[PDB]
Formats: sequence, structure tokens, C-alpha cells
Amino acid sequence: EQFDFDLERILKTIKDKNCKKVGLQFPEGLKRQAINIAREIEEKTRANVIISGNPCFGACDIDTILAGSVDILFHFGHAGMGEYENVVFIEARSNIDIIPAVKTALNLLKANRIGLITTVQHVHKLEEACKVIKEYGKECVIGKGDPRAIYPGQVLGCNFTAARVDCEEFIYIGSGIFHPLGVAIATKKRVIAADPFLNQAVEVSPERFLRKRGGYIAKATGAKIFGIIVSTKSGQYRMKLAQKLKEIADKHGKIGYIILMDLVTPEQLLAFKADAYVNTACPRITIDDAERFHAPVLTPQEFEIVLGERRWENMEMDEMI
Amino acid sequence: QFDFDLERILKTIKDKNCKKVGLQFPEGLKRQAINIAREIEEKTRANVIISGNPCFGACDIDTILAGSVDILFHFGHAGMGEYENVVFIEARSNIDIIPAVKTALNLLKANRIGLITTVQHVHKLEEACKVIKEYGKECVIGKGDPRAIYPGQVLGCNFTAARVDCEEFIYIGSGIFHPLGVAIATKKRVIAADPFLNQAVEVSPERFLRKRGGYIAKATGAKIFGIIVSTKSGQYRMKLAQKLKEIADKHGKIGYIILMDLVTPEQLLAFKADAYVNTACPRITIDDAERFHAPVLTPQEFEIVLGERRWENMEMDEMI
Ligand SMILES: Nc1ncnc2c1ncn2[C@@H]1O[C@H](CSCC[C@H](N)C(=O)O)[C@@H](O)[C@H]1O
Ligand SMILES: Nc1ncnc2c1ncn2[C@@H]1O[C@H](CSCC[C@H](N)C(=O)O)[C@@H](O)[C@H]1O
Ligand code: SF4
Ligand code: SF4
Repeated sequence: EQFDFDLERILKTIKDKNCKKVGLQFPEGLKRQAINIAREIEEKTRANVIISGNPCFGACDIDTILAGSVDILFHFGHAGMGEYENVVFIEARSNIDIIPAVKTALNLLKANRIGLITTVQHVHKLEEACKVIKEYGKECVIGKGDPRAIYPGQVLGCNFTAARVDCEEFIYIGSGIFHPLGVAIATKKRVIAADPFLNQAVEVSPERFLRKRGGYIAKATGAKIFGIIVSTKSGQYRMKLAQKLKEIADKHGKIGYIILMDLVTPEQLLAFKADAYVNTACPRITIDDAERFHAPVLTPQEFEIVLGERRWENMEMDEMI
Repeated sequence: QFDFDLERILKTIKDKNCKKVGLQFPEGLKRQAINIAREIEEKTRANVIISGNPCFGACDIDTILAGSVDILFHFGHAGMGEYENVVFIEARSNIDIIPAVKTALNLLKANRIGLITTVQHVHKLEEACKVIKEYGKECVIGKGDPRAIYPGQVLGCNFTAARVDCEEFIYIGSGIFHPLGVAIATKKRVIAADPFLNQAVEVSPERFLRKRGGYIAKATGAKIFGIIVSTKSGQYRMKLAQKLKEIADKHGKIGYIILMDLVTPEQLLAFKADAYVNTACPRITIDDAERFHAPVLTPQEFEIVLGERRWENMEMDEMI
């Protein structure tokens, strides 16, 4: 409901480092605060501000052109990714209480070893949730992150490393269906989604999602020409994979053309009129935004299946690691 | 039968022994992209990468793609800039413009006529000039500049070719923005001659200026402005943006610089400014005016709002 910007710390950093030019980058939900924050910086420091106006979907999406034009770029809403010279990551952790939703999920647990995952805006609250589940008699573990998702318990739409742990079931804390869906697909374990805003908890089963999707990607079985999508965004670029996929298509008597872009949208893909697309950019596009693409959009593994390169199986999660 | 663009592209690839080729197309030509890629990969040893971003003009080179390939072929626009490995395939129209020119002669009231057009028809202006002179007029074709390279060529952001000694203009092409721009920039009468429909009409900037007046009026009460800068290769005007911010403060207003690639209504809605000043493509300001959710002004209109320009002293926003 509210988010914590480290504003007094940002001002100190600017005044301490004597920055004269300061960049600001916000995910879409936080752009509503950009002008207010610019105002504070310009009124209380001698720096002048440039706000990034582009969509920003994550720490995978750094405005590197802006960073190369300022002394420091403050990037909000996301946990840091990569290692950039002058980019400072401002967490913006959420203050919503997750304990009621966790207790709500307790009566959906079957096993005794429970794992917890969440997104970055709640990772600071997992410790007290783990205490609650251990007080209810269960064992609880919070899996460690990797270089892409640094915080224990943190998952992304493209990274489920925190869910690779010695437990039997998971509780996902947060909103939406795609994160717990991905965890259930990645681990093949039971996942309860506990929404802290609604204080409701539901089992997220992947069988429906895998089954309907499998039947649909078989539409691409008959595709002859593929567009292989590559994004230039700072943390989504997979050109070497795209060139491997193009070679595998040719090996199997089909054709892929590499299409290089920044934003991946249906409007820009409709114009090319390939039979189907393979997405090497943000993998959440493939399973969410793709529902209203006019041609099939496949993960790299799904592409290999349609080609005959690998044997059929339900969709695995396309991870970036 | 002879594809002129494709044969030139293949010969260029063969001569320069390119192994990695980029293709960049504007919106209406992307439907040819895979077919051209297929020909290149079939008939040369090159691998092709297609730009998937929107492309609005030669002001909008995919420089990331250019730095990823041996040669980038950019379609639909006359060149601008000095990119070492970008080849411009102008994709010119072959329609006979002479019938529209003769139709425009009916509406002329002066003896000394200037000719302007877009890249589509620039190779046909010499013939049109010859026809206008043999029907009793004087005719001149103004020279362009480093941005609108061909004689008589105008862009939505460049009317240099219309700054020439004449009394009246014939614009050859479709759409009315360019001849309106010429009429406003020169204060001369402009006849617009559409060669596809073969018709000619006088353009009147009256409705256009009245519409711009409405956006100026709304922004007059704005306290906080977003000043838009684009990173596109030929649209970047950060120094202008910084000047406009200073003039805003001089006049008791506030402007914040916002740097972006694409300029869209959805992206401006996200920010809490009262109004915006656009230093990127000036056609954004006009074309999308009705879809923006706050007034979007040209730099000159911003000057009017702040009290630095007379409201009657409207000028076209040009990239020079
Ligand atoms: N290259 C790209 N082009 C267009 N949209 C993108 C994109 N990358 C991400 N997105 C958008 O951002 C959404 C993911 S954002 C929410 C996921 C979050 N980053 C996480 O991993 O936890 C996608 O559904 C898509 O709508
Ligand atoms: N940076 C940008 N972001 C979004 N749209 C842009 C843009 N630059 C140009 N456009 C789009 O492209 C349109 C101009 S297209 C016709 C202009 C042509 N290049 C000429 O000069 O003759 C604008 O109306 C706008 O809708
Ligand atoms: S799921 Fe997409 S938007 Fe989220 S971090 Fe991964 S690549 Fe970025
Ligand atoms: S009018 Fe806009 S799109 Fe056309 S050349 Fe000028 S800046 Fe580019």
C-alpha cells in the first residue's frame, strides 16, 4: 500500500558525493512519485535531475543511456542486478503485514517441511513468517538466492533458485498467479499462494496451465518460419542463445530470423508475419502478455520441442541465470 | 520485374563481403522484412538481424543494431547524419506527378512558383519545374541542408527547402501537415497537389493555428512542466531542454527534464506534470495532441505560455 524510499539517504548521498547531475529510474507503479522526488532533490541539493521516461520492468531493465549521462542513477523498486559503475539501487520495500495471510495458508499445508518464497518488496518479512510456521509445529526453510535474485526467499518471473531447497511444499507470499505458478512448475511441488492484501490463500495447481499450453504450442508444430526475439535491455539480452536457436531451426529444416528490439510488444511483432515466435527476452512475456499475440510465442525449450530437437514434455520455466 | 532495392542491397553485401547484415524498416514496410531477409540469406553468405523497434525517419537510426552488424540497411527515408555503416534505401515512388502539377496550375495566382515535396517524389521535381515554366511561370527548387538533403525536400521538422525567393508554392504529395508547415513558416500561399488522387487544394493554416491556440490556452495555467527529450539518433535536443528549464524558472514556473526513447501518451500519463514541452520529433506534438492526457507544447509555444514570445508570432518547430 505504501513503499519506503530512502529519501533522506538519497539527499545525503547527493550532497556527500557533490553530485551535479542525478538520474532517476522508476518501475511503472512508482513513476507517480518521480516529480515529487525530483522536486526534493532540486530544492534541497544543488544537483539537477533527469527522470527516465521509458517503461522499466525490473533490475533487468537499467536505463544505461541515462546512467552514462549522469553522476549517479538511482533505480527504485527493485533489488540490484548486475554490477554498474554509478547505479544505486533503492529497495522500496513494502510495509504491508504478511503474517495474517501466512496464518490463513496454514490450514492448506499437508507436508511438514515448508518453504517460503516472495518477491523483493516482502523479503525482509520472511524471517518472522518462518518463526510463525515453526511455532505451528512445521519445519520452515527460506532458500538462498543466486547472483540474479540476491535475497533469500526471493523469486522473479525468470528465476526460481530460491525455491530449489530441501522442502516438500511452498507458501508463496504476494499477489498474482504467475509467480506461484512458476514455482509449482519449476519444483513439481505443491504451492499455496497467500495474498497479503486480500488475506486469502489458494492452492495454485499447474496441470491446467501446462495442459492447455501444451495443446496450443502444437499449433507451432506446423510453423515453417520463426521470428527469434532478442531484447537489448540490460538484463534480458540473450543473443548467443538466439543464434543457437537459429542454427537448430536450420538443422531441422526450418528457418528462424533474429529480431532485435528494446520493448517486445504485439504491435511490433504483428508486422513481421512470421508463423510463430520464440522469445529470448523477458520470459514472463511468453506466458502472460502472449495470450493476445496473434501467433504463438514459445519459450526456447518449447521451440526445441516443436523442432524435434528435444522430446516432448510439459513446459519448463524459462529461467535467466 | 527488376527489384531495384534488392539488387543494390545484394551488390553492396557482395562488394563489402558482409557476413552480418542489419535491416531497419518504418511501420508500413516491416511486412517486407522477412522476405528481404530470406533473399539476402539465400543469395549471400550473410546472416541477417531485423530491427523490431518502431522507426519513424532517418532521425531514428537503430544505432545499437548498427553497432552489432557489418552494414545496416535503413529503408524508406533519405539519409541524414554521418553513420559509417548505415546505407539508406530511400524506396522512392514511381507515380507520375505531372497530372497533379497541371491540376495545381489552375489554382495559382502568382508568377514565381516554388516546388517542395517529400523523399517519395524528389527525383521528379526537375521535370515538374520544366512543365511549370513551359506553361508561363517561373519556377524555383530550394536547396535543402544537412538534414533534408535533396533539393525541394521538406520534413515535418525542416522547411529549409521552402526558404527561397518565390511568391507561391506547389507541394507535391499526400497529407496536409507538410504544406501547412510551409504556409506557416513562409507566410506564403501553398497549393497541395496529391499525385495519387490527382487533385489540388489550397491549404489554410487557420484551423491548424486555432487548434494549437487551444492547447496553449490550457497550458497557460500549468505550474509544473515535463520537458521531454528523446534519445533517438536525430531527435536529441538536451541543450534546448536545459535552456527551456532555465526560462521556466525565470518566469516563476518549474520544468523537469524527462529523457526517453519513444514518446507516448501512456508514458506521459505516468508522471504528475500539469503540461509537457516536447523537444523530440515535432510531429508528435501535432499528430498525437488529442490522445495526450495533458497539453503538449512545442518549444516556441512554451515560450508563448511563459511570456517570451508573442502569441501571434507562431513558428514551426524545426530541427536545425
Ligand atoms: N522487454 C520487454 N518488453 C516489453 N514488456 C516487458 C519486457 N520485459 C518485461 N516486460 C513486461 O513486464 C512484465 C514482467 S514485470 C513483473 C515481473 C517482475 N519483474 C518479476 O520478475 O518479479 C511482463 O509481463 C511484460 O509485460
Ligand atoms: N520519438 C518518438 N516517439 C514516438 N513517436 C514518434 C517519435 N518520433 C516520431 N514519432 C511518430 O512519427 C510521426 C512522424 S511520421 C512523418 C514524419 C516524416 N519523418 C517526415 O518528417 O516527413 C509522429 O507523428 C509520431 O507519431
Ligand atoms: S521476469 Fe522479466 S521483468 Fe521480471 S526480472 Fe525477469 S526478465 Fe525482468
Ligand atoms: S518530422 Fe519527426 S520523424 Fe520526421 S524526420 Fe523530423 S524528427 Fe524525424
